[PDB]
Amino acid sequence: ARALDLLRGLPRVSLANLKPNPGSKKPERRPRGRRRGRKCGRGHKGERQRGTRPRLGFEGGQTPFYIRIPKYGFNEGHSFRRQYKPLSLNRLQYLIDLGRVDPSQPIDLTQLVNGRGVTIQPLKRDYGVQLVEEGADTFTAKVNIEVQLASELAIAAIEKNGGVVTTAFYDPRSLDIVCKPVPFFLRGQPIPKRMLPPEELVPYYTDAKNRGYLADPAKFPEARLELARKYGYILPDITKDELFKMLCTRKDPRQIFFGLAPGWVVNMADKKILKPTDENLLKYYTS
Amino acid sequence: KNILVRMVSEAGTGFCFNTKRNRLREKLTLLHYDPVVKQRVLFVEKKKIRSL
Amino acid sequence: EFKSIYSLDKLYPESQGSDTAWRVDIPLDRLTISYCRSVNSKAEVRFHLATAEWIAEPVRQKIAITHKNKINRLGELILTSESSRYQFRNLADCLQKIRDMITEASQKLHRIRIENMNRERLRQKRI
Amino acid sequence: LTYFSARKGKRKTVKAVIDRFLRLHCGLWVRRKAGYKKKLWKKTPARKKRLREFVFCNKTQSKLLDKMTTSFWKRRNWYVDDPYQKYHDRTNLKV
Amino acid sequence: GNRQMTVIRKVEGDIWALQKDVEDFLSPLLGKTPVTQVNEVTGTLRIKGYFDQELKAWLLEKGF
Amino acid sequence: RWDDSVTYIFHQLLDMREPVFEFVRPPPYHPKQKRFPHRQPLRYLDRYRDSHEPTYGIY
RNA sequence: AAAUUUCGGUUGGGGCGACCUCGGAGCAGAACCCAACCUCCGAGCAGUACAUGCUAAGACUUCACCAGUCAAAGCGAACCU
RNA sequence: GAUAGCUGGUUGUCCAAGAUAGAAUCUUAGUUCAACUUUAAAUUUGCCCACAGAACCAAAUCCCCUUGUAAAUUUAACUGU
Ligand SMILES: [Mg+2]
Ligand SMILES: [Mg+2]
Ligand SMILES: [Mg+2]
Ligand SMILES: [Mg+2]
Ligand SMILES: [Mg+2]
Ligand SMILES: [Mg+2]
Ligand SMILES: [Mg+2]
Ligand SMILES: [Mg+2]
Ligand SMILES: [Mg+2]
Ligand SMILES: [Mg+2]
Ligand SMILES: [Mg+2]
Repeated sequence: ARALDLLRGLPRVSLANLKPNPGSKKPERRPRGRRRGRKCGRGHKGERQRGTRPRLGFEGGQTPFYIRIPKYGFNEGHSFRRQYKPLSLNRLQYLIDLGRVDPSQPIDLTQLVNGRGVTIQPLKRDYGVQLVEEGADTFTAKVNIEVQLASELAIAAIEKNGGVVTTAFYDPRSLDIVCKPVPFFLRGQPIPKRMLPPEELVPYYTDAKNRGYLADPAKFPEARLELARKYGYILPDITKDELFKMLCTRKDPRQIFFGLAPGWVVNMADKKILKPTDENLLKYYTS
Repeated sequence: KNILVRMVSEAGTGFCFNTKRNRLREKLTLLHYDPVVKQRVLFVEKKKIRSL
Repeated sequence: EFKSIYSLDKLYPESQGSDTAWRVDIPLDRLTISYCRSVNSKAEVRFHLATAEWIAEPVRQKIAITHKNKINRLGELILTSESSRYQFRNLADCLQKIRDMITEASQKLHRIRIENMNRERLRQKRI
Repeated sequence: LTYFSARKGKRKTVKAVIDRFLRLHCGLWVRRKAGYKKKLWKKTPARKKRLREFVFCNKTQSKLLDKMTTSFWKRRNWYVDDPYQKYHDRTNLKV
Repeated sequence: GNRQMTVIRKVEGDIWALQKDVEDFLSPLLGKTPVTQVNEVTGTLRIKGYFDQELKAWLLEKGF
Repeated sequence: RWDDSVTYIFHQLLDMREPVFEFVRPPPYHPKQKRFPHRQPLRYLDRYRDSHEPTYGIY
């Protein structure tokens, strides 16, 4: 290009030819001059010139505006209201198309964190990821998806495409461990066991409508047929396909990692795993 | 001169409203429209909490 | 491979089948599906009412008598419903409307009444 | 106001504002009209209905409330079921 | 809060030709000429007004 | 006024899809959406949505 | 008897006398507007229902804010000064 | 290095824009809002406007097309009055 053609000439670019972008380094404005003096941009007599005004929000003494308004339980239990990062079907399709988050394996939270599709944070009262019914149309993935929340519309949209929707619950510590398993393994501790949800999520996860891991497995086809009759589209028999055993994995409870089991100790250096012997330890972990 | 009493609702518990009444007259038992049942019901005053 | 404490096999020892959890009106192939955005999607549905083999004769007669404005020139009950951004919800609403129509078949106006009464009264004109 | 704390050396939020207001990602502050729970017998039905409704804040008031808060309160709010979920984002606007 | 423009941050080669092409392509959309601001240093380009989808479709049709 | 004989005539001795009308009313006013309604209620934002359903950008 | 505190504001200099909230008449005469140690008249209420119920397009707004005022419709009964 | 609505001062050159209706305040020697003024930007109408329109108990004023013009609304800032 012309850049190198022009650089061919002129002397070498030493440390004496450096110059910041014109318009970035704003010149300093010090109070030492005729225009910037006398009063030093402070005003006439008073606290303004003396720099000793009242606190913020003060209005001379009257009831400030931020006090005249009564109280209300707006952000009362805001420090405990569960929150989940939205996950759009269009986002999932884009991820599958760009390569990351391959549909050949279960769409666990670890896979999504690795592909970096919905960057969540263990902190900030976050206990998993929710689902959104944005990309209802033009969606064709066919893969077992695992999301905490899910609606009937998107559930059916995913099922008719040959998928398997499921829901789980990740405890705070379990969610933090699933978010960043590398530092967890590097810390040097055994894989804990995720506890059960509270009384508020027990009835939500113990139902076949939202596809829960604590409901009767025989009610799944009933809800599937119900959603099909509601939104049409004949149910494609997943039993007569190629990837059946792969999608049959449901991830038993008290199992944080889809592959590993609680109690085992992973070691980065020297790729090996220790067995949690001792009858007491096994009884306390997995009975 | 006009005490402010609260009117108790017979049917559809959980709904009341206050009214004015002179200090020298029998208790009030006027009708009122309820939001739960969406019909008129005879109310009964009870417990005064004002004196003006 | 791994079996936790509260595994599905232990929570419900009755339905322990591994493959049993994925086993099993208004035919879709008979009905027509077509979309046409007009910002809210529109789910269009149409089907010949006379040849509706999946509907009883009295039900078909009632649907043709009552819902007459939706009948097409060729004898098709055209119905549309657009009230959302997605087409799946529109299709579900159309199916629910069809079901409601079938059920009710298997079972403002005062001014028009006054007008008809006045017309009948004025009709008096015999030799 | 406390521009700089004494332990960590950062700003501090006035809990009075957090308790008397509600933050929204769209950039507006929701509040409640005072007198909505005192002397309701002498108020006409229209006044009671107008007092039981939420109200927004002005530009100067919103800026003051923002200054009285930190960036932590500006975070999103993906609650599982909140009535103000369809208000954090503002759509359809042209200056 | 008022101004809103697109930014083609990635540009390599003659920027004047791309600017002229974009101007000729956007002239029938608003009649007037789009107020452009090319930057030879940083291969960027600003166009007053929202033209993200239209510019994306044009670039996809051109084949880049 | 409208009647079944009209449809019969249309489909018999006319051979053309008859038209249908509904008498649509003009849309609401809705002035310019202000940035700071100040004294307007929470329903102000409801007058400029399309439509109620939960819309999310990208995540 | 010990321990902390205060002694509010206007006053054609300060005390004294009087006042501290709100509505109307002239100043302010014909959209709004403006001053009271300028001259006056009044009020911290008064009489019947209890649909004086639940909702909600658009506006006025005491010169700011907090606070106040009118309202097509929608559901429910009709055949306030 | 206390505080202090209070006295005093607050350092080189040059260019441009640059004067406020009022309210609250244990308040009128101090503070906030409003209003005036400054910077960057998106929008189109800003002022004198002509027939007319605007009350029972004089100079006047409001809206106001063509017409002179190029000024006005908003957004985000923040000191100064
Ligand atoms: Mg200096
Ligand atoms: Mg005070
Ligand atoms: Mg004095
Ligand atoms: Mg005002
Ligand atoms: Mg009416
Ligand atoms: Mg000092
Ligand atoms: Mg003082
Ligand atoms: Mg001196
Ligand atoms: Mg010096
Ligand atoms: Mg000058
Ligand atoms: Mg006081």
